[PDB]
Amino acid sequence: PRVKGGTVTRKRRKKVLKLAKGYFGSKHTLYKVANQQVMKSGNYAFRDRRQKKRDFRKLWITRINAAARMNGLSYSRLMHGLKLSGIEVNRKMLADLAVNDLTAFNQLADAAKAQLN
Amino acid sequence: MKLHELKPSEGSRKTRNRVGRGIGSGNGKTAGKGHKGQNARSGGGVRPG
Amino acid sequence: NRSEVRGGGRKPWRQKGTGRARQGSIRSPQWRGGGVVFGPTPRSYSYKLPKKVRRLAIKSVLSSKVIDNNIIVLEDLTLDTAKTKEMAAILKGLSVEKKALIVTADANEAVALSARNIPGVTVVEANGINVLDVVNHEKLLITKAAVEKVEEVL
Amino acid sequence: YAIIKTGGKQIKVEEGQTVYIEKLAAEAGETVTFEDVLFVGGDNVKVGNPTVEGATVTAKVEKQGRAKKITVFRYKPKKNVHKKQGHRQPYTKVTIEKIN
Amino acid sequence: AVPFRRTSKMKKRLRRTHFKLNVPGMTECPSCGEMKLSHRVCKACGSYNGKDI
Amino acid sequence: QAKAVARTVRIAPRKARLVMDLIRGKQVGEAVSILNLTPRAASPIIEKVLKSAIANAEHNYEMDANNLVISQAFVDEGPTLKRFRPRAMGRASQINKRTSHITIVVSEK
Amino acid sequence: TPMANASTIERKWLVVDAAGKTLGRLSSEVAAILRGKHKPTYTPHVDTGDHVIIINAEKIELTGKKLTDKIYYRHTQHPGGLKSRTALEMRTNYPEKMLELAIKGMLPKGSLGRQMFKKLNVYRGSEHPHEAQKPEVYELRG
RNA sequence: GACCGAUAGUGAACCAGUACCGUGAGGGAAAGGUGAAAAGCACCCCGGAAGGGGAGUGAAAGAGAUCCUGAAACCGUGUGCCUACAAGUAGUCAGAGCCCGUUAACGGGUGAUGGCGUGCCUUUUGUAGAAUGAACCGGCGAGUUACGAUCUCGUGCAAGGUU
RNA sequence: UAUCCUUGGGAGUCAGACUGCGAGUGAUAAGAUCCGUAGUCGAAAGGGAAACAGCCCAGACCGCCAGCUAAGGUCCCAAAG
RNA sequence: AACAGUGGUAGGAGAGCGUUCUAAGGGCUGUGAAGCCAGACCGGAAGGACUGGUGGAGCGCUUAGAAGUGAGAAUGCCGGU
Repeated sequence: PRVKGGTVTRKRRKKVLKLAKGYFGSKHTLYKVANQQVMKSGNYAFRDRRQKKRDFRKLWITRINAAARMNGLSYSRLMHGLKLSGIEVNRKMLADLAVNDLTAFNQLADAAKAQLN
Repeated sequence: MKLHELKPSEGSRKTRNRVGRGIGSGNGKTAGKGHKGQNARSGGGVRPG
Repeated sequence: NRSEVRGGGRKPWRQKGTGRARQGSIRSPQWRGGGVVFGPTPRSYSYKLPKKVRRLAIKSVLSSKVIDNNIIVLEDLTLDTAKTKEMAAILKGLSVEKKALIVTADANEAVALSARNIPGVTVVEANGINVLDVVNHEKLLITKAAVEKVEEVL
Repeated sequence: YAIIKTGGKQIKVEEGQTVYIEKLAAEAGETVTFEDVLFVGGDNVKVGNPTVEGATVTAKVEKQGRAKKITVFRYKPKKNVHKKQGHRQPYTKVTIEKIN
Repeated sequence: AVPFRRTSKMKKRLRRTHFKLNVPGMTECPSCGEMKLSHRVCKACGSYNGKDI
Repeated sequence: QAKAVARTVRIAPRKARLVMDLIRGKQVGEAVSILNLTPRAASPIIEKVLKSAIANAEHNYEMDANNLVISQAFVDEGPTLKRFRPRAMGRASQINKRTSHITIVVSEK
Repeated sequence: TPMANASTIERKWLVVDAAGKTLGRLSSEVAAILRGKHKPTYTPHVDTGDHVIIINAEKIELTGKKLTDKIYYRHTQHPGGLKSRTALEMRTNYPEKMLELAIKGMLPKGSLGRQMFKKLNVYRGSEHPHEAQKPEVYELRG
C-alpha cells in the first residue's frame, strides 16, 4: 500500500502559523521562516520567565531605597537592620507598602533604625 | 480467542527501528552511521576479514 | 524501479557550467515521473508452523468453543432437498442467529448447496477444519461422525 | 490589610478578597487558616517578631484548578536538539475572611 | 548589479505611494454642461470660449 | 445596491488599480468625466462597466441614477497568458500577458 | 503584582545652584532624579522624574588640570572633521552644553532617555525664567 | 489482489510514442471530473463584442463549459488599534492606553515605552558568520525486499526437534 | 563510598582547540608546532570578564512577581556603600 | 511513601503519537460523511476533540496485523506565484 500524506503536513504547518500571529509579514505568512522564529520565541520565553524574577527584584529594591532615603536611610543599612530585627517580610511587600502605605514603611524603618543603635 | 480481542504474547513482537525519520527518534540525519567515511555510504564498507 | 521505468539513459545536461544541479537521468526518484527507490515487489507472506503447534491450536480453540457453549452436536443431517429454507429453519430451531460453521465427514452436497447462499454460514468436512473459520463463525455444528473423525485423527 | 506567607512566597491581603495561590489539600469548599502571619496592617499595627502571635487569617476555597498552559520550547540552535513540553501549574482559588 | 535581497511588500508599497495619477484640471462646458479640460475644447459641445468650431 | 463586473479582460491589473484609485468613493457623473478626460488605456473599459452598473441599477432596482455613489471598486488579477520572447543567445524570457477582473458596486448616498 | 505608574504623575520643579560644585558628582544626582529614582513610584518605562533647573553653570568647579587638559572631542561625518574644545573654553563660552553633555552621557539611551533629558533646563547665571512653575530648591546629598 | 488512484499507476486513464526537439539514429511530454438528467440560461437591460446584472431551469447557478471540493504562496478592497526624533535577526518578558467580548478562564486584538536578544541547515577546533544551501508556497522525494548466518525475546516440544 | 569483572548484542570515534603547569623545535617569537599533565569547550546553557567557544564563578526537568550566596561589584548609564 | 536524581552532540536502549490498507466486532452519516476555513478547548510531546461555516458522499472507534508510513533544506524534480 501507498501513503500520500496530504493532510498532516498542512495541518501541522497551519498550527504553527496560527501560533505565529502578529509577526511582521512573512514571519506570520510563511511556514518555515515563522517556525524558526516561533522556536526562537520559545527560547526567549524560557529566558524571560527567569528574568522576571531578576527584574522585579530590582524594581522593588529601587522603590525601597528611595523610600528609605527619604526616611533617612540606605537600602543596605535598612535591610541589615530588618534582618537583625526579624522583619524578614520580603521586598515585594515592602515595595507595595512604600507605594501605598508609606506610614507602615516608616514604622518598619524606624524599628530597624532603632535596632541599628 | 476472538478476532476483536486479539493480543500477542508479550516480548514476541517489537516495533522495527525506522531511521531517517527525525531527530526525536535519535536516528535522524545519519541513521546511526555517524558522519562521513567508508562505512557511512551506500554499499559502504569493506569485506569482513 | 529506475531501471524498469522507460527512458532515462542520457545525462540530461552536462555536469558543469550550468547553474543547475547535477542529474544523471530524468527517471531518478527526485523527478516527477521517476523510478521508485525500494517500494514493494511480488513475494509470499506464507510461513508454516510445526504440526504439534498447529494441532494444539485447533484443539485449544475447540476447547474454548465447548467451554463457552457455542458448540452443538447434531447427528444425521438429512435433507430430502438441497434448499436453504430448510436449513434456515433448522438454524432457527437451534437458535442460531449469527455466523455459524457446519461440519460433516463426507461432504453432504445438499448441505453445501444449501447454507452457502446464507452470508454468515459456512460448511466444511472434518478434514477441512481450520482454526480461523472456527474463531470467526462464532458457533459450531457437528455430526458425531465428524466428531469421531477429528478425535481419532487427534 | 494583612500579610501572609503561604507557598514559599508572600501575599498582601484584604478581607473579602479573592486570591490565587499554590496547590493545597482542600476539597473545593473547605476552609483554611493561615497562621504564618505577620504585619496585620490597615489599622493599629502589629509586626511579626518573625511572626505575630496568633492573628490567623481564615479563608475558604472556591476552586482547585490548573492554570493556562505554556509550551516551553527549547532548542540549541545547531546540534539538532529540541524539547517541547507543556505545563499547567496547579493553583488554588481562595476567598478571605477574618484577618486577626 | 542585482538585488542582494528580495524586496518586501512594505517597501514595495512605500515606493508605489507616489506612483499614482492626479486628476485633470477639470471644468464644465458652459454651452452644453458636461465636463472638460481647462483651456481646451469641449469635445461634445464642440465649443470653446463661447465659440463653436 | 448594484454591481457590475468585467471578467477576463486582457489588461494589466495595476494600471486599472491606478485608474479606479482615482475615483473610489465618488459620484457617478464626475467619475465618468474623470474617465472620459484622463488619458489611459483602462478608462474606456472602466466607464463601460460602470455605465453597465448604473444601467443595472436603474433597470433592475430603480435607484435614481443621479443620486448614486461608487460604494466600492476593485480589481482582481485573473488568469494570465504565458508567452516567450526570444532574447539573445537562444535564451527566452517569460512574458506575462496579464488579465484582470474589474468589479464595481454602486449605491445611493 | 505591584503598581506600575501611568499618567498618575506629579512632576515638581527643582532648582540647583552650582557655585562650587563638581559637575560629575552633581550630574550623577540630577540625572537620577530626572529618571525618578528618588521616588517610590518609580517605573523604568514611564519617566517618573522631576523637572530640574540649574543656575550659575559657569561657576562650576573641577579637579586637577582638567580645564587645560580635559578635551571634548566631536566628529562630524566628514574626513578630518574632528574638532576639540577644552573644558575651559566650554565653561566660558557655553557651560550649558557641557553640563548637558555630562548629564546626557549618564542618562539612559533611547526615546525615554531623550524625553527625560527634555525636562532639563540649564541657565547661566541666576536668572531662572521659570518662575511660573513655582519650583523649589534641592540641596545635594553628596 | 491487506496493488495505484491522475506529480501515483503503463511513457501514455483524455486521438501518445502524439505534440515538440533533432540531419539522423534517437529523445519525449503536458492534459481526467458540469449535472441524476441539458433541463445548457427563452426573454429584458448595459455594452461593438467579450463579459456582466436580472429573470428562468435545477436540490443547488456561490454548478454556467478549467463545469465536484478548492488550501497556500501571490494579488487586492474595507476597517478596529498603532505609527512621521527614530536606528536594532524583527521576537520575548514587563506594561499603560484604546477596541472587543470567549470552547468563560487569573479572556481576546492592538500595542506607546523599558529590559534581554547576532536567523535555520550543513560542515567545522570553532560559524551571527564576510564559509555552504534554500526566492516563496504546494506536492513527490532517501536505509527497503528476497535468501542465508548470528544474537536477543517469545512460543511449542524436549535428549529429541524438524520436514 | 558504590562502582568493578566476565560473556554476549549494538555503535560511533582515530581533523581536535584554548588556558595553566613541565619540556622540546623555534629567536626560551607566534592565537605556531609537537609531547606530558589538569581543566573548559567540543557535546554546556546561566552570571562576570563591555562585546567576546576555550578565562573567573557555576551545571538548566517545569513553573512562581519568595529568599541566601559565589565570581564580580555598589556616583549615573546599571541593583546595591 | 521516603530518599536521590533528571544539560547533552556522535551513538546505544526504551516508551509512545500519527498516516494508508486489511480482518473481526461494534458504530456515524442527506436530520448532512470525508475534505477545507475558523475559533479564547484538552493532553507532558508527537498530537487529539468540540462548536460554527463551506462542501454534498462516504468515514471514524476498539483490538491486532502489514507497510511505497511522517520532510525545511540535495545549486533536489514538477507546477504555480
